[PDB]
Amino acid sequence: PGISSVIPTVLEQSFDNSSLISVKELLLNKDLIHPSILLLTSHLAHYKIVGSIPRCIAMLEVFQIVIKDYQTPKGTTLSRNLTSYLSHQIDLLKKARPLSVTMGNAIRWLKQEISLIDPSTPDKAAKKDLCEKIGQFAKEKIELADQLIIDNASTQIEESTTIVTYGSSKVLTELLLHNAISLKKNIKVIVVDSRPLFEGRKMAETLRNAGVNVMYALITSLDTIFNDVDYVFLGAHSILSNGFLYSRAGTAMLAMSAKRRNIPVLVCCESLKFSQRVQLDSVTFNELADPNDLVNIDYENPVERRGNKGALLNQFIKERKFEKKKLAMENKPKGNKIGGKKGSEGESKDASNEE
Amino acid sequence: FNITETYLRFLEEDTEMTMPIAAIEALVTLLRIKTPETAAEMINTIKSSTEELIKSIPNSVSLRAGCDIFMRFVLRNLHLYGDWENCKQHLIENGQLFVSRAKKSRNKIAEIGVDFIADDDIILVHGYSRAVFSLLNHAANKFIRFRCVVTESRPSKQGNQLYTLLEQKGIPVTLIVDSAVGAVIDKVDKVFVGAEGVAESGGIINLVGTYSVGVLAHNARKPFYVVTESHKFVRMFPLSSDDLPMAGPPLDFTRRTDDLEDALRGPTIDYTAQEYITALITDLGVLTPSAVSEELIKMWYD
Amino acid sequence: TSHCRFYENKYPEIDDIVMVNVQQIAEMGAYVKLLEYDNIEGMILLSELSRRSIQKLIRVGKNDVAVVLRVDKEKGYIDLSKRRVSSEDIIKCEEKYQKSKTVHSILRYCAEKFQIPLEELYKTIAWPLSRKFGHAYEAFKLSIIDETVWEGIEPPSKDVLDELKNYISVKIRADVEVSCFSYEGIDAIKDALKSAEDVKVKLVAAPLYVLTTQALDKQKGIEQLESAIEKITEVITKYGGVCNIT
Repeated sequence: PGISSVIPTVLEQSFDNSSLISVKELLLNKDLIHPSILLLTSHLAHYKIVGSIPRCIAMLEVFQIVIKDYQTPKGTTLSRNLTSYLSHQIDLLKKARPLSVTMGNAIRWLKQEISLIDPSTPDKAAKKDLCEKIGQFAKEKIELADQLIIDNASTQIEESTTIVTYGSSKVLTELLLHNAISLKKNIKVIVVDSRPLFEGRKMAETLRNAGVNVMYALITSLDTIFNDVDYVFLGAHSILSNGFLYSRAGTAMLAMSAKRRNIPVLVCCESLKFSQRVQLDSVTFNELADPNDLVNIDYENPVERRGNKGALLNQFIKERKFEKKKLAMENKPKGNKIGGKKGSEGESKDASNEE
Repeated sequence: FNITETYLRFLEEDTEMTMPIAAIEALVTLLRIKTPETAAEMINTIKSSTEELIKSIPNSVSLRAGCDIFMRFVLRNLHLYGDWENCKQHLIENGQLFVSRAKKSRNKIAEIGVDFIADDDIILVHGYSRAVFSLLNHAANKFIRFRCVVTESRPSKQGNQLYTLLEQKGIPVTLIVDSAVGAVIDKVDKVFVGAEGVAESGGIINLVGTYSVGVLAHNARKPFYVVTESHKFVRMFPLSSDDLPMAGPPLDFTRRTDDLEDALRGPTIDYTAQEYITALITDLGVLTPSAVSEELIKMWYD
Repeated sequence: TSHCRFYENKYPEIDDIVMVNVQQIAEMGAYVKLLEYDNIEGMILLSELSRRSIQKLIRVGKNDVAVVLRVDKEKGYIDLSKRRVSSEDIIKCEEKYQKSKTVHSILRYCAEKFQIPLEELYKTIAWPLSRKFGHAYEAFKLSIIDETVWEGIEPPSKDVLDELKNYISVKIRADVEVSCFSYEGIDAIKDALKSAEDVKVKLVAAPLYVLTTQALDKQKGIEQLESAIEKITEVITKYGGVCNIT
């Protein structure tokens, strides 16, 4: 049937709208669930690597796997309780970690597919062609697009470079790696990290795994960092109806700093990620998570010290809250790199009705 | 046969037909000799010619824009799936036709879209384009009490030339220095611009001092405008605040020389951002807000 | 290494069909390589490439059909189209392409082994095969069934031919654990040997007999191995011994 109630720590006062709670440790559920979905949910909940790009891919893969494993019942047709199952899966996902814009898109696509071949077919002929189709789609709208983006970036660099970076943008990692290896330029990389999830550290590790010339710093440590240095790059999650940068955490401040210190910024985007849901603030709907993302005392992740802090529910009058997804200022990031090479983010929905 | 030769042909005269149109005409002439039926013998050769032209450029931008537009037009042409002859003929016709169109576009610009200077709104102008001058000369026959302000042009004294073109209409004018550009933003109403191209980013690819002007306009909130015949949407992106496809050096720190030699490599081309066009005057309707980008998208279907 | 034309004629004509494998796209059309009529690159246009998303499907490496429009049989400028090709003809074109590929495969190992050029081999093959029989693959098949096409011209290389034949001609593993407790046994073994090959026989150990069964088209190997087993069983029941099969 499921589990509700019993939530950790104080609920504060402001930003009280989104799901942030729940099944972290499992105790009794419904009895026909394929466990791969559950496993994925468990992973996503306690993930410290994922950042917009790969989640959707993973979801797609999972769906493919499900399809491959799918057995059509001896009684009812190929989609009778399948829809119910899907709904349940969605509910589980939401309970674990919210459906992103890419996830929504994927769901839409799935629904479309369901409509396309209506109930009349057997088993090993329909799903044979479905799986292949979906694979082809994946190959098309994703990997090739990424490749295109990479190649656009390749030309975008001219002569002599010194750069500052942020975010677990898989594409950006690929980009920088490409710069390092198969372009052999004078590519300097400076890394900025973040407390909620360690993306910067991962990026640094990846750089090391190539042997890159790397400086490393954080959100605050910037005022000295510019004392030659030109380029700045970011990795957005999604763009709405407005053209505003509805992405992850520590971007906006950095962007502002860059704007102030003379040389502009460039972000990269994908031609599926755009939405018709409309918002202009952080408060409307955000990735909100458990305050356990702020317990550790610096340096690394698994250390656990009995130093000064380590309580929340017993702390009378104390409101410890943090945000994961932000909404960056529209006019600030200049260049955007999508499927049609280059353009101003004043486009907003130029590809939305184009579909 | 050469496009270069054709380009050379017009210089002393000109001052009438849009450059991008002359280039297009030349291209058409080059084409209609060596059989435009086949797509194997032709398109590749055209591309090669364009590349050659690009290589041969001294300091000119819009040629590329013209040629890509032409290419796009050609591509559009053979979608009717009828026959090779008729379509070819149509294509051939559409070169001189295109040239003819430019004048009509200019006319449209100078009779509908000239209501931006009316109540003696004093005009601070820089960037010599034909369209801007055409509209100003066409508004001199209406006598709407117009006044001109000229920021000095110094690549090699185009300013003098400009001041000589406004003396044939008989209208009070004044010389302005681009160091005292902070000094007078008061009595002059608005800042109007001629240029060399409009970017995929949105902003303007221009001349010897423009970004500063833009900045000052922004500071003063007295709106900043760009006026042209519409076919300068080149596939180019000025991602930085000091980078473009440039003909000369980008700020060349010359060595410790002696008798006043290496100096005058002063930036004769500059650019300002997308949040600067309060309006853009184009013949395809008065459209601006994200218009160029939209057009580009329509062209490349992306 | 892969060079020169596949058929008798170099450049294609009007109406005749080709197969394209696109490398890079989006500028004028596509100036790319082919797998039916020569590996020398021709050109398609970005106009008869849209019939009914377009920048996503084809791109790199993926198999697509083309029909030859306008050929300049003088210097070398070739026009191609994707839109004109009918859905019924597409399958036929694909089949043709497949056949061509198979032919090329047939004449590649040969080129490698004797360490000689491929073009010369092609020349020597495609006269009693590509003109008189139909295509080359079918002719080869006919030859393999009953030799009647190779006897047109004298062979300058026979080892290559032999190799090809061998390639045209799969081993399946079988172990029969022979645990005879018999009076007369060697004779029985000999008899077994004499009725099993009529296949590849090897011996390493005294009670272990190693046999690898030849298969015609994969799934016919169960029909012969079983027969062999049966024969073996027949062999030792009369004398006074036993055979164990895994």
